[PDB]
Amino acid sequence: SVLTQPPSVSGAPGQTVTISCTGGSSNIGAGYDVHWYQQLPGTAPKLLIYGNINRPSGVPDRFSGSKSGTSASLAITGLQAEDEADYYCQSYDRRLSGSWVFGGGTKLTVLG
Amino acid sequence: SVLTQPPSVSGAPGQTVTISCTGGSSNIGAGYDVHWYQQLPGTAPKLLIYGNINRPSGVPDRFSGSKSGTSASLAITGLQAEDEADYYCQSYDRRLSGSWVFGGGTKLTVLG
Amino acid sequence: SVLTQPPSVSGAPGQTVTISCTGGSSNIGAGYDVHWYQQLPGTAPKLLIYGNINRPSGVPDRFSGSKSGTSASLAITGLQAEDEADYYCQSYDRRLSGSWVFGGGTKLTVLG
Amino acid sequence: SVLTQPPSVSGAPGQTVTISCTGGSSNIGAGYDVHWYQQLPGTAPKLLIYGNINRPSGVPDRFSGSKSGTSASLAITGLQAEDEADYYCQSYDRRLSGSWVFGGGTKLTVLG
Amino acid sequence: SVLTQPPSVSGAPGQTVTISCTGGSSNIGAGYDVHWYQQLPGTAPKLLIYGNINRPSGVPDRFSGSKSGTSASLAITGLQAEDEADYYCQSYDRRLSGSWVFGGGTKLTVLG
Amino acid sequence: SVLTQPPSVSGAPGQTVTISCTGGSSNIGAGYDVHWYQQLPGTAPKLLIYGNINRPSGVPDRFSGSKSGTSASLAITGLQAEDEADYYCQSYDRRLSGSWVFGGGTKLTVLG
Amino acid sequence: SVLTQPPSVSGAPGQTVTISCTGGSSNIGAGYDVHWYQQLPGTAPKLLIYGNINRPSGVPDRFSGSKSGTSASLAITGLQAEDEADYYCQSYDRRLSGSWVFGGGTKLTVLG
Amino acid sequence: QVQLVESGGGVVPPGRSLRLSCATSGFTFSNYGMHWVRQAPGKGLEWVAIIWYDGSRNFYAASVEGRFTISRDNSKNTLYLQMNSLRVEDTAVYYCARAAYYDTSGYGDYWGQGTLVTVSS
Amino acid sequence: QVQLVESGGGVVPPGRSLRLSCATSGFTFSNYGMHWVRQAPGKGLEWVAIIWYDGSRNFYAASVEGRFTISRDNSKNTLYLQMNSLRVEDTAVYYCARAAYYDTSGYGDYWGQGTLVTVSS
Amino acid sequence: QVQLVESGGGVVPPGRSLRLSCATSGFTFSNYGMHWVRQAPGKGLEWVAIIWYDGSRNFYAASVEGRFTISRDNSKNTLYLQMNSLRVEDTAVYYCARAAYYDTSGYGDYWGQGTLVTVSS
Amino acid sequence: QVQLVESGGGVVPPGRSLRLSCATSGFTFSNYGMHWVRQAPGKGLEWVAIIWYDGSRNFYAASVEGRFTISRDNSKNTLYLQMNSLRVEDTAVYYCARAAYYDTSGYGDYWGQGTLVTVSS
Amino acid sequence: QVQLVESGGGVVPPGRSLRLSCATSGFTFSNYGMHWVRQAPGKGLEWVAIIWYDGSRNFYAASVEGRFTISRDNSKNTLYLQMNSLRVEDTAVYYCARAAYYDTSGYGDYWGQGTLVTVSS
Amino acid sequence: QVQLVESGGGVVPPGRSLRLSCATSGFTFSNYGMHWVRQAPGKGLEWVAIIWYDGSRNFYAASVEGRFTISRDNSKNTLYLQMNSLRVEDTAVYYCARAAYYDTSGYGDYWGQGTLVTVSS
Amino acid sequence: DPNANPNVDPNANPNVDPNANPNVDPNANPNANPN
Repeated sequence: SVLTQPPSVSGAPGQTVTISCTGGSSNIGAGYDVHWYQQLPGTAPKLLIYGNINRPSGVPDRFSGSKSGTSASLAITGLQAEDEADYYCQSYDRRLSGSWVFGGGTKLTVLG
Repeated sequence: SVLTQPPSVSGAPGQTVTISCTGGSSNIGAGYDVHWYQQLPGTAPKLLIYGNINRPSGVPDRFSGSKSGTSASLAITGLQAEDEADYYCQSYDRRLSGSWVFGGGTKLTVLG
Repeated sequence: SVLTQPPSVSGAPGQTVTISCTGGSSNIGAGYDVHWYQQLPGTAPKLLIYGNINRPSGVPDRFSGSKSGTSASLAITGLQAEDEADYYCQSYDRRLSGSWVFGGGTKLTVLG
Repeated sequence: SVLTQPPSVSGAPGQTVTISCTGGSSNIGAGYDVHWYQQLPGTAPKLLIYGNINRPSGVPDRFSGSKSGTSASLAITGLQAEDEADYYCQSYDRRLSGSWVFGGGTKLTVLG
Repeated sequence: SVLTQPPSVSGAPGQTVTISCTGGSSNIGAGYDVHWYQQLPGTAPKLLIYGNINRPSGVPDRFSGSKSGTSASLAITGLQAEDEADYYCQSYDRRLSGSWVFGGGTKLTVLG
Repeated sequence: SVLTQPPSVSGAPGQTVTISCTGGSSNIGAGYDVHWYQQLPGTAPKLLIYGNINRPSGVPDRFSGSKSGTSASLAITGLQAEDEADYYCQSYDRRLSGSWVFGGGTKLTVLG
Repeated sequence: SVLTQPPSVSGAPGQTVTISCTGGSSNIGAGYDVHWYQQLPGTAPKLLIYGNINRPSGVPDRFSGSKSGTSASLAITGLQAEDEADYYCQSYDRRLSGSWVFGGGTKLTVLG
Repeated sequence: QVQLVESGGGVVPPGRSLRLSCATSGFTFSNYGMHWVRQAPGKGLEWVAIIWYDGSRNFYAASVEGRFTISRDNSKNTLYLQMNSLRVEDTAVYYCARAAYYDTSGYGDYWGQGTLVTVSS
Repeated sequence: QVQLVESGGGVVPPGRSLRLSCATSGFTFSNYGMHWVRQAPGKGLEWVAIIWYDGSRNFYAASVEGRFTISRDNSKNTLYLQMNSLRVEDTAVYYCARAAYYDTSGYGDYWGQGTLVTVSS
Repeated sequence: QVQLVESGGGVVPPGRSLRLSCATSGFTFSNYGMHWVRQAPGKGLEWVAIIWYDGSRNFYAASVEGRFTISRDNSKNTLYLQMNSLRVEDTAVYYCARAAYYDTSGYGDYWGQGTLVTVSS
Repeated sequence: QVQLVESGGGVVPPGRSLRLSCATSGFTFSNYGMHWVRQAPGKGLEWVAIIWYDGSRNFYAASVEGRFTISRDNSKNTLYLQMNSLRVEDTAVYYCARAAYYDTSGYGDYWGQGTLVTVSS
Repeated sequence: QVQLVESGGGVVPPGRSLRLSCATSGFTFSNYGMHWVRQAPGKGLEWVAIIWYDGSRNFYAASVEGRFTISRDNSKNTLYLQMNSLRVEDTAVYYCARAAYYDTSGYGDYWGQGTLVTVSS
Repeated sequence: QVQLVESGGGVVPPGRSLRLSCATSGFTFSNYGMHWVRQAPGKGLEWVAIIWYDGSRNFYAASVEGRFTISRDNSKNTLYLQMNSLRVEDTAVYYCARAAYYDTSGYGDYWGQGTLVTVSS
Repeated sequence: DPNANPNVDPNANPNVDPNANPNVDPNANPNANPN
């Protein structure tokens, strides 16, 4: 896992939490894009954000993303019960011979 | 509509108006050609300008076009009563899987 | 006439003259070959140079040609009286739907 | 002769010699196969190597061949008295209207 | 007009006159060069002196100049009939966002 | 010839002579490298010293070079009969549009 | 050998040793990467450290490296009897036309 | 002269299929690729699909992929569009255009007359 | 010796048809493609049409497509050019040429004598 | 709608081979490249392999290069992953994804359902 | 010889756009930057804009920033100056000059003929 | 597992040629560039040549340029080094290495066994 | 070994053009840029022009810019120099040299034999 | 910087750079080209 993420984050419903994905000068500091994924506990991963700001049709307005320098962040506003899932960041690493490199994965827990 | 156009442009007969079609780093700023179409109120579109400077045989000398950077423009000199139509710009966007991308379309109203 | 040529070139017998054929980045600048034809006043054209350097059996060693960048040149050394003819450059233009594109044609007059 | 061969190559018995065949981008550099023939002074040619690596049944293991880039080579190890013969390299030229194009022909003389 | 020049200078033919160029601590006294241009009544300005001592091939040996501190001057010897022109001194100002800054311009009058 | 060299220096066989190459604040005083070329009377120039100290394989250890400030020097020890040639110092000038600038050239005559 | 290494080092078992690799302002001082190799007496070289700090899977934690200024050092702790080998440092030199430049190689002997 | 005439429109309930056509004349049909473009009432133009001259390569827009099918019959000079699982948002005027390529991007020199497809219940 | 002989010219009123032919001898006609090139009086050369060696492919200039038609008959070593709806701008001298291809472009390696087609009223 | 469905999973002893497949529907299979991604139980995701739209280029991860083989067959709209000499570390859930490219990095817009491969003895 | 020719001037009412150009010949256009300067009738010179050889860096005077746009096309050896919303204060004779740098400041070695632009009502 | 096996060494008199080869297995050969490195008996390592993955770019050391030629055939996973005009100081053990690149410099991750080439008379 | 051979010299009256060529052998031509250096009889050396390895970049001296043209053909290992409108001041011996770069300045490692160009009336 | 040199800069390495990545780029578009 070249990209570094906090193993777990938490928040109460209705407030905002942020998930960070810290990279290096070869993956994120080299100007490559950052994409985010969502995986529900029993299903396959689902695309959430691409191009560091864009979201597909099914994704609501609550999910938003950004990047700056060697770091990226996924901000979720208005926590809900269905946000209990793993969030992965994905980019490209210049030093390897692979198309994608993933982050560690963050478990977002709501304090219901 | 990855290309942005003003919703309307108007002018009295005899002077010159400009229709702008701004783009981004992926379609117009990536070096792809910009073409223009004209659609009279009750007919199909007709090719107006291709290659950002060229015009077909039927198009008169009044219409001319140019592009610079991530923006393109259409210059119409000497407005006539028959220039009332919608004008569309077309290019290719690298971020999609489509041959063409169209602009919003600008309706030209001649202040008779 | 996508390929433009000087309309006339003249020279005294025994010296060297040059006929140029400059095009754009779609026909000669795109890597396509340039071929030369000679048309005597009252007959059909005859092949002079093909492959930018090669000449048929009937063509004497006096004629030669080469291309560089977006221009092609025909070099005639030691003019004779029987060298009075029209010279046409032929190539392929990527922007049209034709096999050949011809130049304007240069008339060579030998100052006898 | 679009294929260039050295007019003569010699060597002492028991040593290794190499006959080269250099073409262009239309015959050897375009990916076409190179075949070799052996002609004794008083008889018709005999096939020596086909497919740039393969040999018929009668041809011994001493002869071998290979190709790379724009050139091909025929390697003979362990020269004997009977190997005094003309060696021809054959390929196909994209720029002509013929099935085969031959080389100049290299005469091999062993210093016996 | 960060560079200050006299409005008009005059002198008898064949004598020596000087055109001064006064600046400040940001343009001339900051370590930047001073260039001079001569503008005829009916044409665009023509380069006169660059590098504070150097002149092009076209400029005759009569023109010369020097700089010191915050002041620069152009020295003209042997005034002629065709020397009547406007002389501008050019430098670069640290306190603006422009490559060149020009003086007011001095008109030279020959009292022939 | 922005690089100034003495037109002629001489010495007896077996002695030590020095060749100076004076430049300006833009070529040698700006930190750019100095190279030396040797031209025998009837052949093309050959590389003598590059990198201000370094010599190729064919160059013997008699020649040596160094630079300091605005001037560069070539030192020859143990003069021989075959050292008679022309020596040029080559550098790069910031104030021009040329990759190389050469010096005036010095001729070595051995008093033998 | 543009990179300077001591010819031999030694150390008692269980002690730590340091192998240096000094370069210049063109290879190591220019910011290029330093890699280390280990060659046992009877086998081919094997990659030890790349990226000045990274090691492959097989390499144990004993080997570590770094760089600073124009020097790069390889540190070995817990020296064993199987560490008798030649250690080479590799970088890239701007002044040459080769992809790799190697050091002289240091022979490490463990005083059993 | 280049002539493109279209047919096959009409009214169709949502959820079922419809087939359009664009008959050609005045040029060599087998030498050119073709496009489909649609325009919702009061809206701008939207690219739909392309087919190569030999029919080897097909490209579709993201909103119509998997449902629409483009094909051609070189022996009848006809271009087809097989529209399946029609929805309400597929109500628009459809045009057939002849493909042209200039330097780095393509355009359509000759267009059809257009046919109206209405999906309603 | 390669010989290309043309016929079928003359004077024709504008709006009706005319058919040219180029009889051939001295080579294997079925192994080669052919071109048509025309030259207006006092003007330069203009490429008109090409046909493949088997007749499978045809290409035309933009100014004559839909009106002209090129065809061949390998059993009689004859090349044809059917010109329909003739205009005044089509008055020129037409040449049949034998196709050749070098590396990345083609040329005409033997030409015919030429025939004059005049359109006037 | 885009549908990616895989199969071929199960339990396999270490040291031998096993083959996976991912059948597709709802899009043109030959216009897109495909990825393989796996997830060890209780861990994160890991990129495995990619294949070009025509199958000319294949790239593998360092840990699986030389053992795994990716291939596609454009006639049946199916993607294969041939696994040879499986290790205990190869137990994971394998997904097939569809390739997309935005500006400078790629992503997977549509994923499969997942299949479980267990290597144990 | 350096040849710098300008065109595109005339009389224009205030509040609208006008476009100027400077054609170049006799030197490699892509290796040098270019300048625009203007001279009001009866006044001195006033620097307007500078563009780098590759077009990456654009600089303007404070009085013309946000309204003037400078561009070049290296494939046509022509420099452009796009003027929008012209004011009466913009009536001046515009010249194009080739950039040159000596030690620490720039100068123009060769200048164009110049063109006059009139903004009045 | 990456396997690099060299062959073609032996003893050869000076002034003539010899051909080395390096057969590969365990990785996609056409995705990687290759290197040649030699070591004189009792001396250090010396870099010789590199070939790109497609063979477009070749680089040689100054001491061997003009005499050595590197080449590859991606269809048999073989790397070649053609040595011409062999000299006495060309006696060394030659290795084929797989190219790698980290940030600003390249290294070799996998090496071959090596063959001895002796030039003597 | 590096050999540079020049040809194309002779005597030419002023006002017209003459072409020069420098054939190369003994190294990879496409990997290096080249130079032209001239020496008038009895004078020193003067730098004329430089060309990049791929031909993208071209430079000329002030006294020859706009009249000379430098070009290369990487498939024939030959360098060209097209000098138009020759003057008397152009009489010199012209050298072709291989480019090299050490730290901050360039030098020529290998030089050609040279050719003499005479311009007189 | 308004006062930088606004010209192409000679005295730069005119030879090929051998310090480049010789491997294929896995970060390339793997889909068919509609344009």
